Amino acid sequence: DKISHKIDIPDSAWTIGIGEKFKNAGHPNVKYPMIDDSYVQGAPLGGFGAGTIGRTYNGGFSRWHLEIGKNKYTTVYANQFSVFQKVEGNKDGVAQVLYAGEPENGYLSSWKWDYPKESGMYYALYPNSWYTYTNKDLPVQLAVKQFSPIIPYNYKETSYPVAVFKWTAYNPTNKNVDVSIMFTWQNMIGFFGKQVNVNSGNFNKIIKDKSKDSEIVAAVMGNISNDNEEWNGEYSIGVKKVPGVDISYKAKFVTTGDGSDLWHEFSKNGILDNKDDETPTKQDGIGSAIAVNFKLQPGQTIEVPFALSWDLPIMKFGGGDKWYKMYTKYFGKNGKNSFAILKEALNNYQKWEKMIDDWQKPILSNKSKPDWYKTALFNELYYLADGGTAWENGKVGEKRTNNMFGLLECFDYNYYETLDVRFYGSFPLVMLWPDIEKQVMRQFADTINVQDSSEFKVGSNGAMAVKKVQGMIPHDLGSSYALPWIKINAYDWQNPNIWKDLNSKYVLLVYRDYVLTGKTDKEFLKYTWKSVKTALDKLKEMDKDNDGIPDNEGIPDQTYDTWSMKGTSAYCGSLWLAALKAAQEIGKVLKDNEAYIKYNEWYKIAQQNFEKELWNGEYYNFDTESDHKDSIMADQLAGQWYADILRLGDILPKDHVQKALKKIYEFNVMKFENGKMGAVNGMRPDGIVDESDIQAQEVWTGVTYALASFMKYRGMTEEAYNTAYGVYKMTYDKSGKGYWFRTPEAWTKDGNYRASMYMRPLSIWSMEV
Ligand SMILES: OC[C@H]1O[C@@H](O)[C@H](O)[C@@H](O)[C@@H]1O
Ligand SMILES: [Ca+2]
Repeated sequence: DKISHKIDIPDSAWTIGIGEKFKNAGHPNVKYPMIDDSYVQGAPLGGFGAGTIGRTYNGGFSRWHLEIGKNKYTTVYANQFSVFQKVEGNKDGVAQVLYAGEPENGYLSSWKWDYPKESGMYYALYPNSWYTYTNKDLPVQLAVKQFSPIIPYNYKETSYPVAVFKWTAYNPTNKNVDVSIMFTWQNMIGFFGKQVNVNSGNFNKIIKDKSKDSEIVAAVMGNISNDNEEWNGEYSIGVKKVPGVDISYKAKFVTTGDGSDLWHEFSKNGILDNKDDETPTKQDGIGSAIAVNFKLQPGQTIEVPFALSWDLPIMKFGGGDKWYKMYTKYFGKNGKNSFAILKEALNNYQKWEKMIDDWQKPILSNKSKPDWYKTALFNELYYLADGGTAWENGKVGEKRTNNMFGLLECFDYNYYETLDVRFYGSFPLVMLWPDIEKQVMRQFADTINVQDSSEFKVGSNGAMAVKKVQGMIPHDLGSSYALPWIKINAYDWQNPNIWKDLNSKYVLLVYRDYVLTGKTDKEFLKYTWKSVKTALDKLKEMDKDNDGIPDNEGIPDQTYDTWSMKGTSAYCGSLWLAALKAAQEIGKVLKDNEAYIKYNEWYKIAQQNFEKELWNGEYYNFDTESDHKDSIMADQLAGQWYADILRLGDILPKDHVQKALKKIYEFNVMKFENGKMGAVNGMRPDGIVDESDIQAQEVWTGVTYALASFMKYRGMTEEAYNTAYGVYKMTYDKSGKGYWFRTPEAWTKDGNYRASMYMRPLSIWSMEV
């Protein structure tokens, strides 16, 4: 490996061998079907609301999130980088697809597949990833840095459906070597969203943009139809000329054929035919190829940028609504703009790299933090782009100031912005894209007094319930299978209108969003104040025994949606205390004296009773009425965790909080698989895991990172990092279960998982407050 020295990969990048097999991988531990796309994954490409494309560590473009809200894992074999090298003095050169695998059928059989093992590495530190190619039959060493411009406090480039591939080539040998790098791409119009004739009308064109000191050559892969539909638009690939390289291209090769129409050209001398051909296809799949060729002398380095864009302007949801994606604000809505996007990237990528470096640098340069923590912190952010992210710039056919936003909880439970989960998972948005965060919270504010009297069947017990109750915060803002933003509470396993955490979490999120953006946004507190008051007032009505605290009803009426709570619970009870304290403070800020006084009164009574009912000398009991009410819950003081973040002070005595956290570390962490797998949710005082429900026996990744953040603010530095390290290890390490770029909600002691690609572990960003 002589190429690593010519590029700059941070030491905290996650690493794996190209073609590496992983032997320890986990699988779903539930009885119903659940997504398991394997451990062959990578950092995604694509902006927020753009649709994303997962290119895996083996080099394939395989995890397709271009249909917004859906996860489709299938390698499109035509989409690759390939290399040709010939040493001056040899009769023949060699050509190789940079893909550690081969197609399942006979398409593209002429291409040279099966990039060999032990011949290169993949590295990731989101939004950047890299591949290095160090192969005994390739005298010139190559590396590529690939990324999309995901930039905090930037709502523009961050939305773009674009990726850059910056190649570096170095000749460590003592002979001249001719090198070519080729990007191939299938015209994927019709890959989704087209019910019949899936390739029909697809055609490819070549754009040559020549102006002083710029030449870009690109393929634009579109369809002859000018219809405005979810399925129509354009893909583009292309390259910018640099001194010392020549560009060649092929406009049309057949992807549903043996590939030799292209490969016979490339494998001969690394130079394509430059054949334009706009003839549309009927049944056959088609693709384009863009290549560069250059000669490297001994000791010479060259850098060359390629790019990929996709202009698919319309997203459609299963309930019928069609919306424009956010990037259309910057490039237009007609779906004929892939070249403009590609050009913007090829002309600005150096600036983008520097903007990404500038935001990562404060963390990366802090030598008090271990590298493993940096690996997790940055790579967990993959989910902001990969989570079915929807960001609208108008409804199609619509005759507004704001752009609605939604991140899925996950793909198996296909719900937008699940509030009980975003309480943990939304930290990166508030910290790094706060205008999006405030938009999402205003969306929730607007739902508070919505009433929907239609009924649904509750999944857990079969009872009928009202869809949406006035004054109750919704569980979610809909499903991609239905009508995001329009039809709320798609979730139906339990009835969220009787949950005891949603209304409190809502309030806490509101105050969080004010505090963590500088305590300056009074307008945001003004917009949300009525809903905050309404939310707390409605929750107060659920106090059945006048102790001043809402009663859990002996069923799962909160985020642990199979784990029953009854009476006053540490979890919902502490959230309530904190939410009352937050509402007092908002009342002070907005000079609503009667609100301040009322919530202060409720707080003092509830606080006194919470401590009496639950403090047992060592920790706070799980609740007051359940069969295992004395279980040690990992999340027992969630309200105090948020109070620390919101700077609301002590809601419970410092000494008692410290004792509780120490007990959780001693038990839920250190007595669960020797503290190497996170914090298990429920443990009995005798040190055996609580078996009352599956959720008690799970580690929740986002709960564990949040608990780590809580320990950290409370000075328990070693315990905080040791607690988080188990989640990092399970996710990323060779000794783990292979969950990189698909961090799940939960695992059990055997390492197997529930709900890969989950929002909650974005809570790791709470460790940076
Ligand atoms: O793992 C528990 C989670 O399951 C999901 O199906 C629900 O939508 C969440 O509200 C819940 O917290
Ligand atoms: Ca009560």
